[PDB]
Amino acid sequence: NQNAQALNTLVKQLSSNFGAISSVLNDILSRLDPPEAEVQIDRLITGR
Amino acid sequence: LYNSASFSTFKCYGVSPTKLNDLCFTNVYADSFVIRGDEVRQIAPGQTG
Amino acid sequence: SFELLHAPATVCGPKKSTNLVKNKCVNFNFNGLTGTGVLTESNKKFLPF
Amino acid sequence: AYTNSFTRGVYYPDKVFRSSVLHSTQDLFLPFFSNVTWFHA
Ligand SMILES: *[C@@H]1O[C@H](CO)[C@@H](O)[C@H](O)[C@H]1NC(C)=O
Repeated sequence: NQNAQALNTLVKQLSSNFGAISSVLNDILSRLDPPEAEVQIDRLITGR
Repeated sequence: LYNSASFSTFKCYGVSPTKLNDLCFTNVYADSFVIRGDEVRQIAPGQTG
Repeated sequence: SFELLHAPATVCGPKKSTNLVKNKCVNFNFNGLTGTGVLTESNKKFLPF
Repeated sequence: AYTNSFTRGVYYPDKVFRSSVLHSTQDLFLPFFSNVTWFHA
């Protein structure tokens, strides 16, 4: 049960933004220029 | 619109203008008005004038 | 002004669609919804909205 | 004129289809066992 709970928390953490506009970085990359996309991507990477 | 080469300012905020043709949106608004030249910069978020 | 909300997209980026291939590892973007995977006919039911 | 609303008045807060989950969402709903009117006509 402990292993399952930890793994479920880890997988749920992929649904957060950590301050970026969107949780999924596919959308970030699909509607932003790389110089401006990298700003969001940095926050998302730190959060993960 | 991007390649019209006749628009003084075209800056986008949420998106990238070059990638804009590839997106897909729920709905879009369109406002139109006439202003002078020295307050176009006032049309921006977090701006006072 | 654009927006990203839960209702299905109405005004969308104009570019030619294609066919769809199943049971293959392909890249796709369903009217904005972009991803990569194996497209397979499903057995679940969707409320028609 | 004043009847009690039982466990009733809940809608689908979104469209993302889900099955066999226990999804939680904060939105506007009828509180369970609320004091509702009985306008008679
Ligand atoms: C609903 O409101 C009325 C207002 O007078 C009150 O008399 C009644 O007791 C309330 N219902 C319940 C279940 O308390």
